[PDB]
Amino acid sequence: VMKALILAGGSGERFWPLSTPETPKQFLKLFGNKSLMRWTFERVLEEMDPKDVIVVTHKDYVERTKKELPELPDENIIAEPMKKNTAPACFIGTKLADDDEPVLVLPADHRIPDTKKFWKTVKKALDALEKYDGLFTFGIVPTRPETGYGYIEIGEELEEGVHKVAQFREKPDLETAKKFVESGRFLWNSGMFLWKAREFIEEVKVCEPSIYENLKDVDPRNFEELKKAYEKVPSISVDYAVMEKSKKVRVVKADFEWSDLGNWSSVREIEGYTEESDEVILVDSDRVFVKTHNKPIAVVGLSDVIVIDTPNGILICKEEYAQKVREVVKKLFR
Amino acid sequence: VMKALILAGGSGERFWPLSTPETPKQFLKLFGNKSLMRWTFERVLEEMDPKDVIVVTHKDYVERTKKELPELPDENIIAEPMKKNTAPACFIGTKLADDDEPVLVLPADHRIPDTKKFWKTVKKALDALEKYDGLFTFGIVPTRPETGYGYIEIGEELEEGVHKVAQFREKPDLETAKKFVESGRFLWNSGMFLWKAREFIEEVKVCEPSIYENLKDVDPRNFEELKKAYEKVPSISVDYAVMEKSKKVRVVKADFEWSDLGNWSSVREIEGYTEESDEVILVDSDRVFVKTHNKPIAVVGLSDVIVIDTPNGILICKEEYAQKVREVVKKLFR
Ligand SMILES: O=P(O)(O)O[C@H]1O[C@H](CO)[C@@H](O)[C@H](O)[C@@H]1O
Ligand SMILES: O=P(O)(O)O[C@H]1O[C@H](CO)[C@@H](O)[C@H](O)[C@@H]1O
Ligand SMILES: [Mg+2]
Ligand SMILES: [Mg+2]
Repeated sequence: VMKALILAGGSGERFWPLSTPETPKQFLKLFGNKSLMRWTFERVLEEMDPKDVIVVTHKDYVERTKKELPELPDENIIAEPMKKNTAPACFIGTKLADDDEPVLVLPADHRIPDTKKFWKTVKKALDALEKYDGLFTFGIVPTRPETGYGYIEIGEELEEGVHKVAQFREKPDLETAKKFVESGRFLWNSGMFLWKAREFIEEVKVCEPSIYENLKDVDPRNFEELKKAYEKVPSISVDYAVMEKSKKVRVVKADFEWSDLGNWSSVREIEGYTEESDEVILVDSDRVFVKTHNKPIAVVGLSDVIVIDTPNGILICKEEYAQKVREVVKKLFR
Repeated sequence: VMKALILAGGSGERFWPLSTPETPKQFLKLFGNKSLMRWTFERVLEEMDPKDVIVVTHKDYVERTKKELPELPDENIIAEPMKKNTAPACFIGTKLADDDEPVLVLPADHRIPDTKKFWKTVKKALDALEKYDGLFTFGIVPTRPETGYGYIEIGEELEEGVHKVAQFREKPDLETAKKFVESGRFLWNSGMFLWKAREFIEEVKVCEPSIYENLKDVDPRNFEELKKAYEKVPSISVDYAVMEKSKKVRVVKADFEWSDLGNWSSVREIEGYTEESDEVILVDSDRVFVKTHNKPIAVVGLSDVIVIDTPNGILICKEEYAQKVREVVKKLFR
């Protein structure tokens, strides 16, 4: 008896020109001709009955979610009145479980190719959840001082493979993040969580009452009642709202390869640089990532660059600047 | 009276992806809505009759030249059976003039916007030719240690702006070029020439017998006789064949703006770098030259780059590597 809560992700802005302007990243078909969301759903269905899966998402994306995920019952798509970030989404989705029921909370727009190792780790977390309670995170070994992740300080070994969390720090500044990675005492928050419904609801009561007092009585399926509640409700992530403040966080180490697919460089990391061919010509150019559309692309005198050609536009991006495609979209659709 | 010889060698590898094998550089409408050659022709027609204009070019470009230059008689286009650079084209075109007729020799693929100052300079050269004899060049004031140009050392002043050439040095290396520009005593060779027909021909006898012996008696309007004769003729520019060796080179200073339009960078130099707009989005990118086709182009974290989008393909080039675009064509040509 478990529920799985799939959270709509944010914008596909950093994947321009593949991405149409406001389209959520979770709909991108970056691999195997299926959306990030679809692969996520299929990973969940490996062990779960679709009736036990909830997608909490903005109302605009409901119809396309139905289409991506025909196996999901319609009643299991909770349409949000507006974008309030993950804490209110978590709350309303979690409220649909029984008090004593675990809820696996998953972003829609990550990539985890080994679905068996994924479930291996989730089963270890479920067993640990039974023994220790608390809010469970899944930690990845950090390879860089990334400033858009949360950092989980590994605390006392509850048992082999499962630790308390000395502290949770969401999106530290660069110099803080450097020191974390350099200490060896931290893992990256993979952005997925596990908790028993009741226990998370009470942590929100304590941690962020503004959400709890307004949603506690709300029927998530009744849009009108949700819309009124959500206006009184603050926009904030679960990480800041709850994780950074809770006294009972636990971490398990991820048994699996993972990515949040932050930008075009994330994609290159997975597929590799592009080789020369009849469509990709490289003269004095190393470490290029090129996606051709309908014609040859030649790159001369430049290394460490991303070139993406689609009917919507062409991006030519110095690798280390891949985050700034956000700014391209700001200028293009203002 | 006077002959004009337009040399149409049909380079264009460096203007990929705009140029093609069938549309070399001289046919590109880079400026205005006319080709480089057409502007050149119109420049010449400001003072001369089409009857007195000769185009020397590879057979493959002949019918397109006729379309480009409809005022030119069909016999004023001399079809070359194969490319052998400027020295033999010079010889065969100059053979069509009478012995003491001046021949004005012009590249088809350069750009000189001020046609009146052009002719001011040419008339000054004709006056000097009539007084002093010899082979005339048109010298441009250098602004950089360009290694692809010939350099003309300024000798004794015969007349205001008319000098004997003390030495002509074709395509010196970077160090030497630097010293020539630093000295203040050298002009760039513009690739244009003026001579009396017989004097030039005789000058090739001494300087490059290989060209004179095999072409002296050949009628350039006999394609079959010309094909034979061309087989034994070296491929060599007039600058290496004759200008570096002759003891009777004169130079006139150019009263006018000129460019050889060597590569895409040369076009930017004329038109300027590209402004941000609805179709050119620039994020942390300075000094970019972008030509769009049908969609927006974004350049992120990159400066001093050239990006050309055409139906035939996309070029992305670091500016200082503009010359190596030719290798793209070589690579697509197997
Ligand atoms: O909402 P965001 O910016 O995508 O961050 C969330 O996901 C990260 C992993 O993708 C985590 O590292 C963060 O802690 C957080 O849970
Ligand atoms: O063969 P190239 O590369 O076109 O060089 C010729 O033209 C140059 C001017 O463009 C001159 O600078 C050279 O001296 C030569 O006349
Ligand atoms: Mg996220
Ligand atoms: Mg030339």
